[PDB]
Order: sequence, then C-alpha cells, then structure tokens
Amino acid sequence: KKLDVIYGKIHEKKVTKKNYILPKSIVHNPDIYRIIHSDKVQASLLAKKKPC
Amino acid sequence: GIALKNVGRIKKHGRKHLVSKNPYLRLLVKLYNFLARRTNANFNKIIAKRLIMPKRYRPPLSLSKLQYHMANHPNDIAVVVGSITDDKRLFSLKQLKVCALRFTETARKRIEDAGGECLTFDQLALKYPTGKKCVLLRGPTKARTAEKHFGKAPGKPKSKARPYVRSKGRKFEKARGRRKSRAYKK
Amino acid sequence: SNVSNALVWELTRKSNCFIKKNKAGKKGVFLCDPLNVNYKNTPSSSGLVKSNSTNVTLKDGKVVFSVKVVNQHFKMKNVEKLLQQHGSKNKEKLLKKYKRLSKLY
Amino acid sequence: PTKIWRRWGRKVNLKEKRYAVCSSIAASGVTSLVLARGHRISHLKEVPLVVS
Amino acid sequence: AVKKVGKIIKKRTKKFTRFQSNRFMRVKPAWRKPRGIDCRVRRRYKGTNLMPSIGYGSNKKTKFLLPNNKYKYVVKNVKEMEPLIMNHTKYCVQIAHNVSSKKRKQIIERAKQMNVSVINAKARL
Amino acid sequence: PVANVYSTNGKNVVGEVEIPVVFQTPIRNDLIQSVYTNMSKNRRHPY
Amino acid sequence: ATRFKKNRKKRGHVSAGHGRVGKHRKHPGGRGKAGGLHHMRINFDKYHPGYFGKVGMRHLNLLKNRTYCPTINVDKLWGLLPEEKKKEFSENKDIAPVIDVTRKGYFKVLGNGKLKHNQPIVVKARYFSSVAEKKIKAVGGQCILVA
RNA sequence: UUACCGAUACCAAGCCAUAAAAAGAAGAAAAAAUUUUUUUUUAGAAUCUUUUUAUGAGUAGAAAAUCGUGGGGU
RNA sequence: AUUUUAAAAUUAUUUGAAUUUUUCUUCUUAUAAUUUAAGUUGUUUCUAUACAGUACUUUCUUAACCCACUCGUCUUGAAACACGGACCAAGGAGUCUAGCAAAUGUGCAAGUGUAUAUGAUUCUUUAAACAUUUUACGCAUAAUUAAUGUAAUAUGUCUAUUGUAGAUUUGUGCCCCACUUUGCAUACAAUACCGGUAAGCAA
RNA sequence: UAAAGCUAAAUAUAUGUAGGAGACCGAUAGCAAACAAGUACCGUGAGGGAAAGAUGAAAUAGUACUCAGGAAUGAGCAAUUAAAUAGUACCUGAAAUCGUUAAGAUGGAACGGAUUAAGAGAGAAAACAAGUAAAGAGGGGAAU
Repeated sequence: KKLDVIYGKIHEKKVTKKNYILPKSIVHNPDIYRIIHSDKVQASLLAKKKPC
Repeated sequence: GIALKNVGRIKKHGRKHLVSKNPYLRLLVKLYNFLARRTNANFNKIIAKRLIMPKRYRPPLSLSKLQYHMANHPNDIAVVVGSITDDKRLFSLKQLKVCALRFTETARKRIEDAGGECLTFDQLALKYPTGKKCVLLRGPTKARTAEKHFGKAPGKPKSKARPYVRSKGRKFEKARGRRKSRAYKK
Repeated sequence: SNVSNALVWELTRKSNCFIKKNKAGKKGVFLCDPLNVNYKNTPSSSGLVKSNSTNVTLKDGKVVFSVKVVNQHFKMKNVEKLLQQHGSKNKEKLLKKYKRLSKLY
Repeated sequence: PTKIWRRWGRKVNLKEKRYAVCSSIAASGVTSLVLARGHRISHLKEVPLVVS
Repeated sequence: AVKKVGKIIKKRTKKFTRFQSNRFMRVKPAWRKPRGIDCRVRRRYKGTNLMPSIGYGSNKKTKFLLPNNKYKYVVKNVKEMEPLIMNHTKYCVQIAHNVSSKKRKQIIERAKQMNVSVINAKARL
Repeated sequence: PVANVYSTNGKNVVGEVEIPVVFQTPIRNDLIQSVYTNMSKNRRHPY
Repeated sequence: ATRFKKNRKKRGHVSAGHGRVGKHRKHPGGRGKAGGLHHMRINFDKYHPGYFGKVGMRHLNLLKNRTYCPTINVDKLWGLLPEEKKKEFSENKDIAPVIDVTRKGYFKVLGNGKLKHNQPIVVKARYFSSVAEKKIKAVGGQCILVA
C-alpha cells in the first residue's frame, strides 16, 4: 500500500518523493502483433508478394 | 579482373540498424518496418527510417512551432519522431492532436488542458496505418550548438563558425586576426 | 498497458536462466522452459512468452502434464483426456513427446 | 603503476536511478520475468504476491 | 584436397600451420597471420605455407555436423538431455571430460533409453 | 487491477489490495543494466 | 572499459597503428602550445584567429557581484506565472498582474518577443530596456523601477 | 600455313564470405510391413528465415565480427 | 504446405482453317497423358549375410614428381657481403588522471546537474543504497563593445518576416501518373531588428 | 583602529602503534625482505644489497631386516604408507638439453608447400540388418 504513497498517489509530506513523476512509456501498448492483426491495418496491408 | 567502381559492390551510407537497445523502441521499429514493407506508404517508410536516427537527428519540437506548422490543418494530426517540449513564450494553445515519441510533462499537461491529445506511435499505427490526415514534422536539426562550430574553419574569410575557447572576454581570441588593428581581420 | 508477449520476448530472448548454448557444437541453442514443448529458443515456442501452452516433462522420475496464473501440473489415455480437457498438430506433437518420455526410467 | 586516484566511483543521475528502481519493481511484477531470472515460482499463486 | 563423404564436403584438411614453426621450437604451430615486411607467406610466394581464407569455409547446410551427420552436444548432467528428447535424430551427445563414472553411467543409460547416440560412450570403463 | 493478500498460513486469502501504479512503468532492461553497472562501481575499495 | 580500447585490436601489428615510417616519438612538434606563430601558425590562424596580442584596457580588480545582472525578455513574462492565473488575468479585463521579476531572479527586462495584445501587465524590475518598456506600455501595462 | 602446349586471366558449374536485392510475424508428406502399425520429419529465432545476382590483391592505416586469460555480480 | 504452376513440346483422340501439299506441315476446339517442360534418375553387383582385419576412415613416418633463399626491421630497393636473433621457459610495452570536443546510447527538458553538507529505528555487507519545510552554485536560457554600457519585427495581431526548391497532407482526374491543398527539415537568397564602427544631423 | 599577547572546534597526517576491510598480488608477482632480510655478501668510505616457500592425514608412520660392497651406495623373497616414480634436492613436474629401446632415412645442409603412394599405429559416433519368437538377468509406469 505504501508504494502508491511513495510514488505519488495519495501523497503525504514526509513519505512521497517530492515532485517526482513516474516515467512514461514510449508506447501505449506494446502488443504490436495485436495491432498488426487489428482489422484497420489488415485492410491497409497490400497483398503478399513473392521472393526470387 | 574487372574494371568496376568499388570492386562492384553497391555502397550505402547512413544507419542500417537501430543502435538503441530500448525494448519498446525496438518493438516500435519492428512494427513500422513491417508497416513500411507491407504498405506502399512513403509515410510509413519515412517513420521507420526516422525511428532509427541518432539523437541529434530527432530534435525536440516546441509547442509554438508545432501549432504554427499545424495552423493551416486544424483537423489533421501532427507526427513528430522527436520530443515535444513546452514553450513558455506561447500564450495559448489550441486543440492539437499530436503523435510523438515522448512529451515533456509540461507540454503534455498543456496539450491535454487545451483539449487535444498526445499519441504514441503504436496508437498512430493502430488508428492511421497509412498516415491519412497525418502531417510529418521535424524540429530544427541544425540549430544545435555543435553545428555552430562546423563548416568553414573560424579563420577562413567570411566564416561564421564559433571557435573553441574557454571564455569569451576581451582577452580570449579577440586581438590578432579578428580586427584590422592587429594584422588582419578574419 | 505495460507488458506484452512481444515485449517479454524482447526481454528474454538473450538473458534467460533456461537458455543453453552449444559452445562445442556451435549451431545449437535450446530453451528449457517448463512449458517449452520443443526446446527451441523461439517466441512461438517459448513457455514464458506464450499466453497459453501445454507440455509434458519428467519431474523427479515422474512424467507430469503442465498447463499455462494458470499452472496445474497434473500427473497415455489419461494424457490424451487431459490434453482434450485442457486443449486450446501441437496435440499430436505433445502426444509423441509423451510417448517418448514414457520410455525413460 | 596502479594509483588510488582511479575513477573508482560513478555519479548516476537521480532521475535515472529512480527510473531503474521503478522499472525493477515493474519487472518483479510480471511472472515470466521472475521465472526467467531463475526463481522456482511455478507453484505460487501470483507473482505480485503480497502477504498480511 | 577436398574430401567428400555423402553430402559432406570438407574443402581442406591438414590444418594450417604457422610459418617457420617447423624449424623454431619457440614458434608454435598454431596459426598466426604473418604481419612482416618481406614475409614470403604474407606476399603469397609460390610453394610456402598458404594462409587460411574465407574461401575454405564449409557449406553452411552441413557445417557443424559430425561424420554421423549429427551435431554434437556436450552434456554434464542427466538433466541436460531434455532438449535432446525432441532432437534425437540430428543431435549426438558427448559426455563432458570431467564427469565421474557414476554420472557417466547414468547419462549413457538415459541416452540409450532416449535412443540418442553417444560419441565417447566407452570412456572410463 | 488488484492483488490478493495471503495469510502467513498460505491456505487462506485475506482482503485484496489495488496494485500500485508504479508496477506500470516501462520495464527497460537496458536502462536497468546500465544504471546497475554505474551504481555497482561505487562500493569498490581502492587498490 | 579497457577491453573496448582500440589498442587491443592492434595487438600483433608491430607499430600499434602509429606508423612504420613516422613512428610514435615523444613530442615531435613541441610541448603544449609551443609552436604558435612559428610552425603551428597555420593551425592557430585557422582555428583560433584572434589568439595573439591584447586588446582593451585592464580592470584591476573586478568584483563581478557589482555588475551581475540576469535578463529576461518580455515574451516570458506571461509564462512566468501559472496557467490558471494566466487564464484568469486574460479573462478579467478589470485587473492585471504585477510581476516582480527580481524575486524570480532577473534584474533587467529585455524587449525581445511579442506580448499579448490588449492584456495589461505591470512589471517591477531593477532595469528596463527601452523597447521592453515600449512594448509594456503598448499592451497597456506599466514598468516600475525597484531596487 | 596449320596443329598443338601453355596462367591465380577468360568461360560453365559447385561452395565460402562481402555487398545489394526479391520477400516473409500455419498445413501432412513419403516409405516399409499388415484396413492396422512402424520410421523419419511436420519449420517461423527480423543483426532472423528463404531465395537471387554481382563481387573477392593489399603495406602504412581504419573499422566490424569473432577467439582466449586473471578477477566480480547473476 | 496454396506458381516444378502456367504455358512449351510430344503422344493419342477431336474441331475448324491455312498451306509451303504433308507418316516431325502449321495454326486452335476440347479431352487424357507424358517430358524434350519444371537443375539425375533407374537397374545390377559389391561392401556383406562383419562387429574392426590385410578391407574402410584417420593420424604419423618415409619416399617420389613439381615448387620452395632468413625471419624481424630501416629502406625506392633485403636472401643479402645491412643490423638483431645459440636454445628453452617465465616476465615484457598506447595505460591512468585532469581538461576539451566529436560520435553514439540514456534520463529530463528551457531547464538540467542536488555541490559541499545535512536526516534516518540504514550501520556484516553499508566506504552503498535512500532522502532534501514553497531564488546556493555551474552550464544553458542573448548578444555586442576597450569601455561608461546598450541589448533583438512590434501592439497593428494568440496573424508566429518574404521568396525558390522541398518531406508530409488535402481533393479531381483503396492501389500507377498530371493538376490542386499544405509547405517540415534543409539549401540558396532577401528583409527587418540588436551591439560596435563609419557617414549625415545633433539641445 | 597598526607598530604587545593568549585562545578550543571544524582541518592534515608516504611516521609509529593497534584494529578492520578489498572486483589488489599469489613466490621472476606482492614491500628489498612470505624464510635466520636490510640478513649473507661487496666497497677504505659515503653507500650498494640478494637468493632462498610446499614430503605426508599422521614421521607419536622419515625407511626396520637380509645380501653385495672399504665405503658411498645398489638390490631384494624384506619394509612404513592409500601412495615412495611422495625418501628429505621430497606436491605437480613443461620446454630447452641428454640416455635406453624400437622403426625409418642417409652421394657437399636440414626442414617445408602441393599431390599421391607404401608402410605403421590407432578407430565404428553414418561407415548394413529395424523389427519378430523363445529363454535368462533386471529396471520402471498404470491398474485395487
């Protein structure tokens, strides 16, 4: 429970890290294969091509 | 034997792979490489290329410049492969939809308060796979102080390069070669 | 969110307590997950990368059936019925792996 | 000859240290990562386990 | 000269020896590229100690596999054969040099009942 | 997003607790490794 | 870090990458800035033009505290104060903020940038630029001198 | 005037590596016995996988990938 | 495991036509096959009806044909009648610190770095980790001048200097191209404005 | 507010002594010195200045006895030890160099590269026979 207090939620004077903000991610959701299998980008993908 | 340039091998220049071992950035690079391959989109190709660039070639874009560039398209979204930094000189912001690598906390709060929103590149791929209504932007790549020392050497005629000096007082590289009274100038 | 199967693969493809290289015969790399049916170091076979997986492994001289939160560890017909009841080609591979394990003392 | 004025220590950015600690807690919170690090946790109920 | 056994082609045998290692005891036969200035071997003079080069590399389809057409895997435990249960046909096993007789017997037993071949099967007996 | 609290006797579950938001930070194995290599240098004794 | 050093990859290369003809000797051109004006003159003139000679008059003891004077341009005055109060001041036309930049740590107000039109603002500072004052009173504000 | 011999050059083919390219994030095949068994395999690691073409001297010098040694954490 | 396909050719039927007038004449209509397509397949022996030999694989030692000068180094040029080296083992040489820059990775961002120091039921480890009652300092945020100093469009306007190219975007002729729309980075110029200096005026 | 004076703390400590530690060195290293080391030894003198650790668990197991030798030693059917090819120079025991035996070569160098051939050592992990029936030795798993 004290983890939230330490890291910014429900802060108190002598416990919370002063003026510290939790790091924010570069990506919102790292499930890139789910986003690839989403129908919106599936419709955008071109037909599969062939190698040499 | 054969008379070929470079012994016959095509030589490319620039980055070939991501250097950063950031797992999220590696996932993002994988996703956009797939997008650039599978779609014809030069948009996706450019984003994949720019995600690979060094730090100096994804410079920050200020909020004022972002809004100025997005002034004539209020309905489209702005895609920046660098970071978005707050600009205190800007008085007011207006409803910006911006996808970027990272947002500074002040810039993020200002955008959210203005009512627009901040997007990551995975969300950008999810919602605009081919970049419809998406304006690619980049900050000033040649504005950094290191570039001010580049080009013609300081000492060449009409050279704008800053010299490397400990300090810039009257007694630091200001006498002979920088004014007519002492030999020559520049 | 914060984690994903792809992100877990990114974190675990190199640094792992289950990866065994083949230093002498240079070409082999095995992943010895508890949930790795075929011991390939591959995200499509990795036990800690897959969301759902099943396998059979001998433990303390006993062949056990494991299913992937979600961890069961049950003890040929019984193997088939367990597979059918906890099933999500891979089934046949699992059956043949069990039949090969059953010959071990 | 080895000297005592070698750069023995390093100055680490406070923000980077806090980021590393937060990331380590987050990593401890996911089951697959603990198993990969080498703890035999196949029999515990959940990896962010907390006790009274 | 090349030797060809089935699909296996060994493009060269009789491993390269260090230049002048035949007539100097302080020069070991382990290959070292002659840096030199006028070094005969470095300049590729006729009839002296040819240097290794990437052209001798083996076909990568049959590169690391033994004369039994299997890749060798060195084990020091009974617990290090679980990967081989699924690769019994293209991996042979070799027991580590510093494994005692008891563990060796256990490993041979497990390999046989796993029908995995053992390279140094009759060591220490 | 909650985690169950277990009694010291492991066969029972007591009231649950919401998982702190710090568990949602990026995992960043590279960052952890580099920071660790810098930090573990500070306890060294000179020779 | 010592295993990433470039000298390691020249371990068996005789000259250690320093040349077989020119060699690596000890100060073959002199020590420090020795050859300026004589044989390093091209380097000095090409990269450090005004190095030699002296210009200007001496200031025998300086006491930088006397002339210490941080500056702020007028385009950051509104950004000095928080966003909610900026909104309130812009909304209400009967009142204006008076900002003491000295408390924030600035002694002189400079005139670069654009102030918001028809938004009065009073500024207290030790020094003012002429253009800074002109813009301050152009937007309907006032400059106040303080010490 | 012919024929012939004659290179690490040239031509065809194979293989190694380098460079570039085309492309890619799920299902049964065969054989041997006698409908039933047996034997192999049944792949999906993005600095990855498959395929294609061209190319390969090298001192001084530069870089990458590898191979080892003492010690530390895991 | 969704191009060893398709076609191309050939064979056997079949339709029509052409024509060099036919037992390899050509062009298609349909069917079924085959390979000359769509990079070697088959048969028979032997090894051998063995468990390591007189065979097979391999190491070594000897020959034989052809070739082969002493290595390192300085040097235009070394096998040199140039120097060092009788032999072997072990040791043996671009490192450490300061300071600067570039490159790249990382964190934050007009801020960044909590310096010295303090506190804290931390005190084997711990000489490290953790923390810092709402303008310390460094660098950056503004330049220019010897300097008194002065200091960046300018309140018509929360439009944010102007061109020529230019990424991306918008529509018209969800995937080719020419017109539209927008105009990143950057390059080349032009403009203003700041400091200094000239010149003109100058209470 | 000079030409008189005293004054603790915060500060420094390649010295001496005593504690505690280390991503340090591991007997040509680390102090010169792990030892009888500033010792032996050298120089008239000021000074210079080494080399040198390890049997074994236990010598409260340090080689008894016999034979041959003047003796040193050697040998044993004799003897401690787990071990004496651990015998005091004693852990391991490399190379240079030398001895014994065997095989081979040998007309003013020797070695070598490339290709084979003849010999001589080794070798079965692809370098044949999976399965089936019987009997003999075993090991497991499931089934109440």
